[PDB]
Amino acid sequence: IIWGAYAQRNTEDHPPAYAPGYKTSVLRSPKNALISIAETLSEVTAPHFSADKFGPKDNDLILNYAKDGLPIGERVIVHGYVRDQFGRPVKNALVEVWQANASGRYRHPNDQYIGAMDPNFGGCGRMLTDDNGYYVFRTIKPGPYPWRNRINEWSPAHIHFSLIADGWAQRLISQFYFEGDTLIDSCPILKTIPSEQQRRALIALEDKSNFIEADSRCYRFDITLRGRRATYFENDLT
Amino acid sequence: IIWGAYAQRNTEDHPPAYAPGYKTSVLRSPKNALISIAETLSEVTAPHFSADKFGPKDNDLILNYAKDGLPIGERVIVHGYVRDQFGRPVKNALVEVWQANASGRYRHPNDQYIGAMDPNFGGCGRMLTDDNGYYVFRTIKPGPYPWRNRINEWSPAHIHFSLIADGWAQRLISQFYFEGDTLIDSCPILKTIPSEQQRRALIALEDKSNFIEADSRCYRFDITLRGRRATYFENDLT
Amino acid sequence: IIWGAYAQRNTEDHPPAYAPGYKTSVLRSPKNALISIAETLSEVTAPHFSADKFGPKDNDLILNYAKDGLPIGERVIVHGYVRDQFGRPVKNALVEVWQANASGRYRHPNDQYIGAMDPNFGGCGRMLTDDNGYYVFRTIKPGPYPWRNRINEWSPAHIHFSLIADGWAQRLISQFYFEGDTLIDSCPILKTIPSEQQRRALIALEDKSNFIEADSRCYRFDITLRGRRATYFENDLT
Amino acid sequence: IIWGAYAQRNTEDHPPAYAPGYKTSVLRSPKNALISIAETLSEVTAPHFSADKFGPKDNDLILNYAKDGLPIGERVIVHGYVRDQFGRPVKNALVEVWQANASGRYRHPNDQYIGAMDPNFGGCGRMLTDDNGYYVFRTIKPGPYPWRNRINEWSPAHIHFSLIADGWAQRLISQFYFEGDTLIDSCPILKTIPSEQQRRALIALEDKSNFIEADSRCYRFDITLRGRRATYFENDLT
Amino acid sequence: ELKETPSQTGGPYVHIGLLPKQANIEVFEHNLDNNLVQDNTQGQRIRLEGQVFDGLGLPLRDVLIEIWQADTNGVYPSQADTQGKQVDPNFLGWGRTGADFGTGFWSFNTIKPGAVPGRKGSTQAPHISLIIFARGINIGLHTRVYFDDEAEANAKDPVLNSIEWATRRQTLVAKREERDGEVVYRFDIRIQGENETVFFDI
Amino acid sequence: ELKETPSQTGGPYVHIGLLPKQANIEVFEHNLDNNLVQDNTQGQRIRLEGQVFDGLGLPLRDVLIEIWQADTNGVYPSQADTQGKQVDPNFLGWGRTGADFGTGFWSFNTIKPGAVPGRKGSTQAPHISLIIFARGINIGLHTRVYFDDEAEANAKDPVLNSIEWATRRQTLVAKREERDGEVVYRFDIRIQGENETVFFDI
Amino acid sequence: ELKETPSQTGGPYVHIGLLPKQANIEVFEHNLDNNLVQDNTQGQRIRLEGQVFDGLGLPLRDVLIEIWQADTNGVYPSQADTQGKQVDPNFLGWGRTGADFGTGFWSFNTIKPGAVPGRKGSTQAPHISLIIFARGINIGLHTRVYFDDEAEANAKDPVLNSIEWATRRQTLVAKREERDGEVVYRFDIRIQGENETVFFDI
Amino acid sequence: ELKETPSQTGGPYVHIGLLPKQANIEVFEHNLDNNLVQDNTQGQRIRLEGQVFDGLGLPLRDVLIEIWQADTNGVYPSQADTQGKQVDPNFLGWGRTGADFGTGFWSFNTIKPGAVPGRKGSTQAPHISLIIFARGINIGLHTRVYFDDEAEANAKDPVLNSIEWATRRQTLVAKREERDGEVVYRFDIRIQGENETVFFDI
Ligand SMILES: O=[N+]([O-])c1ccc(O)c(O)c1
Ligand SMILES: O=[N+]([O-])c1ccc(O)c(O)c1
Ligand SMILES: O=[N+]([O-])c1ccc(O)c(O)c1
Ligand SMILES: O=[N+]([O-])c1ccc(O)c(O)c1
Ligand SMILES: [Fe+3]
Ligand SMILES: [Fe+3]
Ligand SMILES: [Fe+3]
Ligand SMILES: [Fe+3]
Repeated sequence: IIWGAYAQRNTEDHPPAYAPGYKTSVLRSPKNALISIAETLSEVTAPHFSADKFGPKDNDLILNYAKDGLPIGERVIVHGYVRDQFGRPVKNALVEVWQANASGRYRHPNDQYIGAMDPNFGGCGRMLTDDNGYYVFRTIKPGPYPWRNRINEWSPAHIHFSLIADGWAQRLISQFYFEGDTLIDSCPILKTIPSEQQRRALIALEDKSNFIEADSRCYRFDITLRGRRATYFENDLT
Repeated sequence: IIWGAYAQRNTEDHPPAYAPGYKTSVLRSPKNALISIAETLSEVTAPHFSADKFGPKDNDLILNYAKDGLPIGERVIVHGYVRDQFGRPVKNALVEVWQANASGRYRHPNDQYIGAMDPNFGGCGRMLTDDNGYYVFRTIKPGPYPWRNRINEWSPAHIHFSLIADGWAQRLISQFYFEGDTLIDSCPILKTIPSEQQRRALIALEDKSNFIEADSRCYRFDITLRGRRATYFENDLT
Repeated sequence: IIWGAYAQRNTEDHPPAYAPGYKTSVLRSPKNALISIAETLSEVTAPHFSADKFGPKDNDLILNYAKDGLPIGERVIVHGYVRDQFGRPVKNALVEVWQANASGRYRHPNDQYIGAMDPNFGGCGRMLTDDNGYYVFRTIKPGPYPWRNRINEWSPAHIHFSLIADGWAQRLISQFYFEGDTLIDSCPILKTIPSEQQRRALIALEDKSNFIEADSRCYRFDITLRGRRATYFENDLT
Repeated sequence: IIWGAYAQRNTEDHPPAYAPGYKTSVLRSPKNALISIAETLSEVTAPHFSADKFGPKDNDLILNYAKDGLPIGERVIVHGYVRDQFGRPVKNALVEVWQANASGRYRHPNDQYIGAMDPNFGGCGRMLTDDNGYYVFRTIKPGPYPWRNRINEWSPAHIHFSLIADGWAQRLISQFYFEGDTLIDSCPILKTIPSEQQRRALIALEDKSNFIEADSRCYRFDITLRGRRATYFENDLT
Repeated sequence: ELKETPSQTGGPYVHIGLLPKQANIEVFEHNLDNNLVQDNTQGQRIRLEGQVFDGLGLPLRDVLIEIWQADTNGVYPSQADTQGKQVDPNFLGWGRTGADFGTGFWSFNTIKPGAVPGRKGSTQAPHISLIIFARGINIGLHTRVYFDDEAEANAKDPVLNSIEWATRRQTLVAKREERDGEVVYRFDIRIQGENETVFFDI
Repeated sequence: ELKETPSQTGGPYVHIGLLPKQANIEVFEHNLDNNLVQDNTQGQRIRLEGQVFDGLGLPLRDVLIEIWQADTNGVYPSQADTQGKQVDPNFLGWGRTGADFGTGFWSFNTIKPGAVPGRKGSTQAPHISLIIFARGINIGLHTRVYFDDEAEANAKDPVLNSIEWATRRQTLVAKREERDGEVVYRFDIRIQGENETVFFDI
Repeated sequence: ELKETPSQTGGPYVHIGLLPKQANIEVFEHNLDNNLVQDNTQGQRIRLEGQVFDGLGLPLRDVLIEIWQADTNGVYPSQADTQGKQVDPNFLGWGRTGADFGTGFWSFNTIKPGAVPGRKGSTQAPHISLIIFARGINIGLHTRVYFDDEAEANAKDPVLNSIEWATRRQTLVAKREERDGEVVYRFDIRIQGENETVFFDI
Repeated sequence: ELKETPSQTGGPYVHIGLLPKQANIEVFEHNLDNNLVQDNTQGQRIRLEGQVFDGLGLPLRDVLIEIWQADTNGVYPSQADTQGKQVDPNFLGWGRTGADFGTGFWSFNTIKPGAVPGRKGSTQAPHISLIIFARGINIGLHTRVYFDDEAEANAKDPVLNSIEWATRRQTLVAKREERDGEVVYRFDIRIQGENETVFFDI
């Protein structure tokens, strides 16, 4: 198999850069249209990270920052699969996540919300997907975060995530929500996504058969990245 | 009958000037709104072209550029009627058309697509509508054209057309497509039109009873221009 | 696994031999019913062809007959999978295809249609499916072909295909069409198939994510052959 | 306007020749398919009849055979328009009609039904359509006719008609029925027509606004013949 | 667009409307018939006759036949004829007849037509267009009658040459005979079975 | 009632159909062009030229322009003109041109039009109606060209006076120059940005 | 479960894809043909020939035929053959040919196959499996060719004995002839009518 | 087929997950950073620095930047690189940094990349691929950094030559400076407004 370029990003499946309901995008969006280019080696390659550098608790947000006791909040496991758009597993991709604590408070110098800080919770983790594209991490369910877009804006509980996989063209940052959160229907950031089915693609589902008795609940969340086409005739990449 | 002004153009029935999905419109659209004016003789008059100047093959794209043989491709006749919005026939209007060849290749210095050029095909024609508003031309069905808007953009097979009729206010350029082409649902140029029923107005229909056995298929396509109102009281045009 | 016979051909899923709307079948169809037999080694074996004998351009109808330039017409890739009725891949099967050029003209001594011949196009190709049952070829999209059944009969654009696979009982010849072609609803040959869902099984689908920018479109078309049952008790084949 | 050939007859809109439910067609239908030909002057010409030869009562079946009094039965006027498939009027076409009397008895040496003969009724008439394609005749509504197909077969009330118009290709004989007759759903002759909408095309409609008080009812029945295509490029007819 | 009105059989009593004199109905002063020769008609007079047989080889005794043809110079007496030639003024070009109720024999008195232009500059061999209507026949059957003494023109005829089964071409050729100095062409039609007559969709 | 057919951009290859000679296609004997002056045309000859700029201030090198205007006495060569005056018989009143592919410059050879009646007894200042088509432009853009040496008539022009932002009126006034005894009017069009040219919905 | 892809006729131009040399297309270096005998092939050489006739008794001049058979010892050159015997290594077992466009004659050069095991311990008589494709034929027609000099094995053949109308068995037996020391088996196929060839659903 | 997961902004606290040390979170032993130069890394060392400005001309003080580049010989340290050359073994090719919360300044310590093959036999000019994430940015913005001392290679670069508005090409060229014998390339990014930086859909 000789690989050709990644399939074109479907711009209709993503938010536009300029989205007035999300106020900070007004001054931070280009006025010119993006210039599309044909891909070269630059766009189809990406770095490789080795699991050797990762610590044992890097995917355990319940314990990786714990000092005198356990963080306060709902114990939950999140797992799923990362695949490309043609359904192939994405192997050894770097997944990084970050979130607020159970109060909806972020451990960040610029967050001043009164929701309480939890001395035993940090809010960041990372992992590499395995050969089946599977990933799993454990954490505390974050609380919803109030912020100033309109003055009483509240985002639904969410976990931010970033992926670095096989091609630079696949580079992606997004966030997922938890099934049933009523705030999902009002969030101006989620509403930058044009279509209803894509907004639904960011909702992690309750996975009841994977709950651990008297311990933790579990949510299922799969991620889809762009995929490369195979070449059978001319190979113009190079 | 004393004619008054043309009815106002319904802006909701046409694409907006600024349409970000069609990238080149971003820098080529006015930022100010159009200034509407009341019509004068300038807007309700238009030139007159005489059929005497037209060659015998001007409406025959199969033969008008043929040198050593016939062009390669699907033989098709396109006909229909040009009427104004009140249903009156538009008589002796100038219709000019242009299109790509059967490969989706245009005979133009700036087209570099690899689809092959056809030495026996030019791709342009013209005709005047008759007293019933009827027009007819014959051509080769064009192939779809790939272009760079997003990198893998493909337009459906189409024939571009221009009309110069009775009033300068009626001046119009557009393009029609062929019934059933799957690319119609994805074209970002066709999608600048806001409404579904107007997008459908650009689709030429298969006209099976007008096919010519062992020769050519046939498509039916009618065009509607703005129409003038009759005046029965004051005539302020002058 | 000990293989038994192929499952019986479902006669209701295929056209009948006598089909009066397709006139030439009237004198070329048996009047007696087919005699069904129980299978023997004769029916479950088939020849083997080696890829070694195939040329590099045998599956490239764009280049395999090209002399002074490229053929005129729409560049398209067609690919898909050949499977048996139990969903198993059909490996190393011989697929042969033939079609008209972009004018709907066949390179055959008996075709006299006026649609133009293309000196750089032949119209035949072949390939062997791989171990996953996958096949891929590139060609020019054929134009619809007018013929004499009723005098103004027109067949939709199509590519004829033949398969020789693992068992003689699987021997099959058919043709596929392209999604959206309006002529599909009128073809008397396609109408010999009794059911609507089987007529739909011959339509190749537009595969937009596999288009090659500024080069070729792509269609997906899968083929299903008869499949063998496994035996777990008596083996009467021999 | 230079006329080309008539549009092809749509065989799916007519009964097949072989129709076993109508028993006499079994030995009187060709076993070979019809051979379609391209039209010549022979097929597009037809004779011309002059109104001068027609008598004053030729379209009045109530009076044209009356000797000692008026025929017994329901006084009805039938009128309508004859048009071609493109909607153009068919001018000066010869329409001939024949039917049974009010008992369902035909004035024919071979009819032996016991329904009574009416000495003042003949059952035949003729007329030429005018320049708008309009025709009108007056008659007695016929009674349903029992006949031997299955032993208890009954045809709905009907009037047979024949047209000779502009081209020999248009030659047609058929029959129409009267709105509401319950026997229409059981007639094996009407059932040779494949589609429901075509069977409905033979039903004359009650035209209440054209009834003549204390005199006659009125039925509306339009007839559509094949139509010729116009030619704008080559004229191969000759 | 509209669909053509569907055809239906003429039935066994088609004589009432199209040949009333055969059904013994005297209602019209002028009756259409099978004699296409008027006193001043130009051309050689011929008689065309035969029978029509069903699938059991029996004659149809209720069949109605019409013919349409050009004059002696191959010009049709129709406004649709575009040759720009003058047609014989004493020639309708059409006639209608019914088979005899006892024998099934039918005939026409007409003249031998001249050759008519075919498509794209071709020339057709002399022929008469014929249509058959009857009980059991759902749609009138079209055929052509060519003449066995026009061997040379028949061999080059575009329509005959378009019948790919060559052995079937012979069913469209009538046989010339001379009965008392009268020229007769016998054309039997076989609707079904062996030697079935070619029928056209025109 | 019917809806007007929707507009679509002409695209980058509009020359094929409207200016084939610019696309190097010789297919017509008579080709529509940018020269409205015939040998016997009445009036003062002028040249109209300029460039069309996009939002980055760059010239459009694929734009197509047409103009429509009255003759020297302000009469349109159109049956719809109701003045009851005789129009110059050697004047089409319309022309078409394309910007040069390398520089973006366009021009027309025409004559200065006479004043045309406005609505309700008014008089319009001399002007040329112009329309622009090109890739990126979804609907042809209408504008007018007035002349800087007709200050007095411009000040009383009904259309210019109907633009409520007075500073924008100046974008419709072309500047007169004399190049070797030839009178030239320079009219640059700015589609977007500062000094954006007024466009009309007519 | 899936349904088998439906069959469609090969049409009159099937030569383009399956016998390009017959359509005058030289595109492949190696072309599949009707010669199953290689230099070292074992067995007695024979020629198989005949014509295929339609319902009017006329030969099909556009028919395409393929055969599939075992080697001289009754072993198929297929991985699906389970006899556990070594097959002739210089034998493909299959061939393809087309009838001549003018005469309708077809032929193959092959060898007489050995007897192949039948079901449940039976032995089949020597035979060749043949399939026919052509315009007018919606699904390839399967038949078998047996040899008239294998009377004894034919009488005990399970497939022939499964045809309940015994008179039809004879249509599957080809006739041996000797043309100049060459052994020829003539097998004519009759698609419809009297002596119609038995076709199998396999 | 599946649709790509939709993008969402990283938000103002993206440092927590991608640069925890900047958010004052010590949780990992090994932290990804902005230093791509290891002790044995080959090539000339350079520093890349600048700020990112919004539409009011103010620096973004919460932006996160990543770069991806080839080694000194133009080989990517990725299994997807098909050049068949050995890549520098002490080079990750990627780095990440955040703008300073007070000044908005960002920087990377890396090496100048070698030229990488372009499509169809072409050669691209040396460049670094860069992506920007931040509150207000819904989808990471891709751009490239070229070097002003590679004038000759830049003029022939396929990607730069594919930007049709030539004046915009200059926004992708960083300016070389020498600070104490250290080579520095200054690349300021302007998201919106005048001199807006070209962004690519890759
Ligand atoms: O404005 N903020 O600070 C926000 C708003 C929403 C978020 O999800 C977030 O992490 C930060
Ligand atoms: O970008 N182009 O070159 C294009 C795109 C679409 C068209 O229909 C066309 O004629 C040209
Ligand atoms: O009648 N022919 O020649 C035909 C009709 C349909 C076909 O698809 C074809 O390949 C040939
Ligand atoms: O069998 N017949 O005598 C019939 C049957 C139906 C009829 O409409 C008819 O006129 C005669
Ligand atoms: Fe957040
Ligand atoms: Fe186009
Ligand atoms: Fe075909
Ligand atoms: Fe009747």
